[PDB]
Amino acid sequence: TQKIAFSATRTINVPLRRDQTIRFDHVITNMNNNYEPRSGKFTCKVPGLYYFTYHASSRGNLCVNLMRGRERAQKVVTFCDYAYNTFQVTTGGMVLKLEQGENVFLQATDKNSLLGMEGANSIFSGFLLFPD
Amino acid sequence: QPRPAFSAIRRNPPMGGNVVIFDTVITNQEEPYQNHSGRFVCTVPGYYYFTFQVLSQWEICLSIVSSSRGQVRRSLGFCDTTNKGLFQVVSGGMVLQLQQGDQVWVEKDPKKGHIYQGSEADSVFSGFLIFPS
Amino acid sequence: KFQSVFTVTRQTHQPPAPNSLIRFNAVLTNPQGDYDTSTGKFTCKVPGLYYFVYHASHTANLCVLLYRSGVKVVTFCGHTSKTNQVNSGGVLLRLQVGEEVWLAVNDYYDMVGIQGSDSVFSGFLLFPD
Ligand SMILES: [Ca+2]
Repeated sequence: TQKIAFSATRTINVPLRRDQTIRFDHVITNMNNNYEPRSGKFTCKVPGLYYFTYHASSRGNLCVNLMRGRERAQKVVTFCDYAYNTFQVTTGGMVLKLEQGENVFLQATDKNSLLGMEGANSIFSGFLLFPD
Repeated sequence: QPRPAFSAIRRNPPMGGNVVIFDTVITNQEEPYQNHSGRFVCTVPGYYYFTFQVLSQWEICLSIVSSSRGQVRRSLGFCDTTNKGLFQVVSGGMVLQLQQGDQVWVEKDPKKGHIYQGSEADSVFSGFLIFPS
Repeated sequence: KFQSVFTVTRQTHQPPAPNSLIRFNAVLTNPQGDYDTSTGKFTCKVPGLYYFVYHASHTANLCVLLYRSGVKVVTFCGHTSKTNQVNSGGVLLRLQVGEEVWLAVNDYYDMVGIQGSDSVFSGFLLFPD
């Protein structure tokens, strides 16, 4: 019986650099501890089908790449959402079939306006749908 | 056991009609989703969750629609009417109890149906079984 | 049942009162009666890991806050002037029997979506325990 799930928010007050792995340091949930707060990466132990999602608060233009891979990561998709002199909350999600050892994470881009704070959260979550 | 789940995105979609076709499959366990029509087909009866995150630069209104016995069932709508020429992600989602043969898809409002076409960013349509009936 | 799932919607033109709980009065699916439209609260019957997500339409500033047993878990805000946008949010929570989950607004309470843009709140049990 493999109960795997994680929800982590970003509280670190530091800007995001281009191609930087976006870290969600604050864990709300981390069943089976397959998600690592220090890196912001999920690493598959149990292969199977997973759903990944995020909600990012932002004060400007923001683009995020959803990444997948083992020792070499690749990008599944890119989610962009713009804001001109205003605040926004954007979202993205993806169902991915995962093999043992593969890791999934979000990577920042040239558009790095992302807020991580009390009253304006940025969260990253993932859960196992069906085990391989 | 059933593992119906999918995610499809837009890249080279056939335009025409109000059905939004997500032509590029990322995941399609048990091939419920037809990339040629933009429709999900229920095989396993039960409760499913469907959600979309679509990119627009102007005005867009989208709805997750379903059909049962060929009968169309209109539902909730979700819009973004910023209309400033800048990327905006409209999102929506819901749980749907489906019977064998039911179909689910995303439809656009003909008067507000602008969906970004390009390589800068993506629009996604996802769905998965929560539990069988 | 031994499962838990719901999708409720807010069907009214009047937005919520500021700094109050967001009531979803209409049901799309709610077989176990876990979400109570009379109080606007979900109450756990079956313990385990749940996923909660919402998509709220608004035409003025809106912040949606998710609460779990009296504790504010997450807050997401969307700013807009006259036009319609969708504020989204979600979180995975491992709940115990009797625990309450609900959404609330702060001073930014607008949920007046344009004709055709709605507001939904869904929740479902993924892993029993
Ligand atoms: Ca935006």
